[PDB]
Amino acid sequence: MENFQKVEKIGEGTYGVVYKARNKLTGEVVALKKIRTEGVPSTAIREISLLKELNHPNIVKLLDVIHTENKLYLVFEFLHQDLKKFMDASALTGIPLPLIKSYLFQLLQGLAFCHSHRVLHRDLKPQNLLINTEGAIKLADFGLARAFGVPVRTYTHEVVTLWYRAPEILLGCKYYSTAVDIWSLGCIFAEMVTRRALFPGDSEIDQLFRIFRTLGTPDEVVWPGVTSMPDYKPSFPKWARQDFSKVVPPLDEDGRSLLSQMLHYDPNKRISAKAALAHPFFQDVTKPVPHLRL
Ligand SMILES: Nc1nc(Nc2ccccc2)sc1C(=O)c1cccnc1
Repeated sequence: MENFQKVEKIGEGTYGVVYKARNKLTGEVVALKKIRTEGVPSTAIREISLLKELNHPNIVKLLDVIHTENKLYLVFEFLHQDLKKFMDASALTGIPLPLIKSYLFQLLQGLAFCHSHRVLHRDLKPQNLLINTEGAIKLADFGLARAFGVPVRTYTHEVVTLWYRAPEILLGCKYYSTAVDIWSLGCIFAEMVTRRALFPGDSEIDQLFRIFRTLGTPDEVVWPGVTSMPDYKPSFPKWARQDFSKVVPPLDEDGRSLLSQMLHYDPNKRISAKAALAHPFFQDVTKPVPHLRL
């Protein structure tokens, strides 16, 4: 736009493109997300405009929403790096546990806030978590919900990452609960610790079976109602559960205990963000500053 002197492209989310841009008059640097559509509906702005009144230190601030010309531009405060890039940069040495703990704690604070205000993220992944030089981490790109996963991709031809998707979604549940966000965050937590994605599936069934191979194929005992799920098949292979000592070494018992509660199959048994903040794992939490190379 003529209002922004687009600096550079910084991403390709799942609904459009994200640019780093400067407000020619204010001189502010922001992240400008363009969204794709027979004139772009208006039943979205209502829930979008809501996200705008959702301010928390661990949530990327949505500054402006502009529909004009039937295109929809989202203007967010700009952060210099995402967690995916930081994880990659920290691959050889690993993110120090104290920083891993700080980030997890802040993200749970952010989710606790969203959830208490009936807002679900729905698509948490490293690329959607932003960090700054001050040690903060913030939730971004709330998948804007749109329709709980609809359409399905950006707008042209991109391969959506399934690695952080909760089992109930993969089994066809039509109504997501706040529990889906805790699952994704648990997966991210594991990844920061081991430096390898926990469940790197390449298709919906491979994603589901990677989960089953590690946590055991769910049954009515651990997940009441699972065999009645839309996409559940009695023909699913029956895998035995593995121990967390083997899944996220060398994370300590407090860490493993918290992770196990974030990864419970039954959405109803999965720990809430609020309850997770009280877990003994955070007894000694602090706020370290990351070594950010910008
Ligand atoms: N505010 C913000 N800053 C960002 N900064 C940034 C800096 C360096 C590399 C990549 C992103 S991204 C970003 C976003 O609101 C966002 C993120 C992911 C999908 N859609 C929108």
